[PDB]
Amino acid sequence: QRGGCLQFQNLMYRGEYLAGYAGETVNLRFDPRDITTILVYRQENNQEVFLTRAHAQGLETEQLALDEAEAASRRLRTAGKTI
Amino acid sequence: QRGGCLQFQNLMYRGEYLAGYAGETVNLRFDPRDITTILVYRQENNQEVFLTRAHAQGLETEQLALDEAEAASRRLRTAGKTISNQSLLQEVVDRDALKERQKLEQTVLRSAAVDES
Amino acid sequence: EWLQAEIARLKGKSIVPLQQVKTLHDWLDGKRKARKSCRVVGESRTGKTVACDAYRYRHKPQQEAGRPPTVPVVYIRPHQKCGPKDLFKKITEYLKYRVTKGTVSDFRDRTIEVLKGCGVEMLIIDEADRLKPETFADVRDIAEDLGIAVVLVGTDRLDAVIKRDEQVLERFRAHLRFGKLSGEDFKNTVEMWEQMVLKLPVSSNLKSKEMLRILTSATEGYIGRLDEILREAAIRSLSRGLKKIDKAVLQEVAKEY
Amino acid sequence: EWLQAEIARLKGKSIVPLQQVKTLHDWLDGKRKARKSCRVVGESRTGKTVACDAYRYRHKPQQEAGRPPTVPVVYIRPHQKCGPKDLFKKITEYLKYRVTKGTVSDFRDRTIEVLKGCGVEMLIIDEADRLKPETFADVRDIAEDLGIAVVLVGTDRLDAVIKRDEQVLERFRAHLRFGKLSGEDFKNTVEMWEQMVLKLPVSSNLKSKEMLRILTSATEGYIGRLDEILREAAIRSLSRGLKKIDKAVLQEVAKEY
Amino acid sequence: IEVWDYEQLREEYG
Amino acid sequence: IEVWDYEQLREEYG
DNA sequence: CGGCCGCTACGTATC
Ligand SMILES: Nc1ncnc2c1ncn2[C@@H]1O[C@H](COP(=O)(O)OP(=O)(O)OP(=O)(O)O)[C@@H](O)[C@H]1O
Ligand SMILES: Nc1ncnc2c1ncn2[C@@H]1O[C@H](COP(=O)(O)OP(=O)(O)OP(=O)(O)O)[C@@H](O)[C@H]1O
Ligand SMILES: [Mg+2]
Repeated sequence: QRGGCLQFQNLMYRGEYLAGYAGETVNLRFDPRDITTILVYRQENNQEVFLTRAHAQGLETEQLALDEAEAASRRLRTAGKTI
Repeated sequence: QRGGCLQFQNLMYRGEYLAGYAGETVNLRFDPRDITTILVYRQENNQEVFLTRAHAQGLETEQLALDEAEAASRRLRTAGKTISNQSLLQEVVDRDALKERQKLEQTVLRSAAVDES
Repeated sequence: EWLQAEIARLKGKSIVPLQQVKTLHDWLDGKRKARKSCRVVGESRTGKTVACDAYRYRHKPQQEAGRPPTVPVVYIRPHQKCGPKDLFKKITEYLKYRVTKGTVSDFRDRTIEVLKGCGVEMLIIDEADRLKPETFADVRDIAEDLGIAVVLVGTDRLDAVIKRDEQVLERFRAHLRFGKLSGEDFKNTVEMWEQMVLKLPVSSNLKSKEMLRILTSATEGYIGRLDEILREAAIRSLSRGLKKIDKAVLQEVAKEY
Repeated sequence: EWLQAEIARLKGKSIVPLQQVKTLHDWLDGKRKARKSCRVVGESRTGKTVACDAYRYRHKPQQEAGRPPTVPVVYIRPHQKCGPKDLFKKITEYLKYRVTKGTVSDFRDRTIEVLKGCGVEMLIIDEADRLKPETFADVRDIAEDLGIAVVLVGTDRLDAVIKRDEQVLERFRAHLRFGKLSGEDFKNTVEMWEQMVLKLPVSSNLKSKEMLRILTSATEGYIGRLDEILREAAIRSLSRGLKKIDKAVLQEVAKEY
Repeated sequence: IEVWDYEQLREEYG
Repeated sequence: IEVWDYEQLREEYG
């Protein structure tokens, strides 16, 4: 997105080079045990290459499994609060 | 209670002589298939004596089974709405009109009980 | 023809005093004095609009001299996906001024001028959820800047939209809720439809237990179905030549649902 | 009419010296003397705008015979989808200049001139998230070029908007958060409204445990609900002739929330 | 009680 | 301790 | 301010 953001499982991520690629599609590669950091890959000459590591803004020192982020998101949507 | 009242599984009941006995203790006989009406007995000379057929006020035209009043009360508690005879009926008639295996089973079981009548 | 006179009466519309209408008019008089914003919520056939129209027909515009009309209560209804210019345009027209070509800031500056001078105390917005999300900025702005109470009317979906924004959800937190008819209240209301709206040649006795069972299953307690079922039944009764409604003819109408 | 005088008074507004307001003014003096740009954030009923009006209404404009005014602090509030021209238009009008028709660069040049002419030290932008994304280029420019502390006021959505531009995020990084009342602080504050705001003829004892349960469940700790609940209960109870607020009448007002 | 014709309220309204 | 009327603050302003 | 009395909620047992 604009300003290098990615959105994934309601978390918003930013990283060291992403803003230069705004509008492109990247392959996020992630670990379901801890989604606070994601590896971002892109395709060049039909060859996938590594781009950068993207970190969920403001929670870089925490940890979250994908199941915790998904279950908490349902509680927020049910409660009617913003995410 | 004063005003000739009995309150029971959230439902409130009124009875033909019951205002004569506010503050007293009564033995209530009821049907789990139909709790709209309560038979009221009291202790006198250390024996039960019949008193009256109390009725859920404003539900005299209506029939509630105990598991319906119970399911409506659970839903009503969790919905955060007030306790009253209609309020409980309102929390029945939507869940009635709108299925879950227990309600589907109950419908076939009911159809057998209808054929018993 | 005596029959034709009465058929023209039944297809019409009327406002009957009822406990819900009377409650709302007491509550909105409390809000109009206090200048507090609020909202009215409830299911779609409960009669929130007719209850608000009866409040617009109280508090009539006071005309004087050659001054603009003094309008205490403004009631508008937005079109689908209503923008910021569409809201001002309707406010300006309802107050009887002509809108001309300009830009957004002009509709806004002009709306605040006609809201001033001309004596507005309350603005009622029906179907509030047709508003585009940004327009709420202009609705809050008016409510805070001018001593004008704003009332938002709508269904449960309105709250689903409102909860998406804290800024709005907090100005409009107070609410009144419209419910459904039951028990003695549904039974008593059926007599008012018979003795004040229908006025059939002889009495159908709709408060009788068998007619109430038919009506209860048909209407589900909604006043917007009671008004509909009984006109449909009374038109069918009169055009077939009956002096009243009966069990089978009312079941023919109710079977259409 | 003693009643009608209290109904005319109580529907009004006041500013109370509270800890959250005294804290903001000590902080904003720090940012104004140091010329550092920053943001104030927190939930929508914490009273951030009253705390900023209490700042603007201290630090009054200074007048020198025939000079333009020396204005230490500017508070503006943008309209929805505010563009570069609308920001410059409002800053120019607030310093008491009429804005004449021109291109965006005419408004920019005149705004820079009046900010530097009126000696402005701090610019406070309320509801900052009404700004269109490009306008922050002009807000960064005002703060880079002139010795002005820009203060952005908003709620938690403002951060979701600031975080979409690295240039804004790394400048507006310093911040103060407005929080909710609790414990002794909510308890002590209820007494300040009873004795400094409501002015009822006998003590209502609102800080008692049987009354704090009612008020706690109603207000959630928001100062903007506390003032609203306690004005509405005072207006209502005086129109019934009591010299107080009591358990049942307060539970009537709280049952609307 | 009085019951209002809906088109009459429209004709009487300002 | 002092409390302020919002409208008095407006009246006292520049 | 403190005490008494209906409707829910947790713990235990058995087919
Ligand atoms: N007091 C009343 N007297 C006569 N008819 C009434 C009264 N109140 C409601 N009705 C009728 O009930 C029906 C419901 O229409 P109405 O617009 O009042 O419903 P509503 O709940 O406002 O609907 P929506 O939520 O879709 O706007 C209409 O036919 C209306 O004429
Ligand atoms: N310090 C205070 N003294 C007196 N009354 C206050 C104070 N703070 C808030 N209030 C009252 O509570 C209301 C809170 O609304 P306010 O505009 O202060 O909140 P806000 O944080 O600016 O809201 P938002 O972020 O949604 O714009 C005020 O309008 C006023 O009635
Ligand atoms: Mg504000």
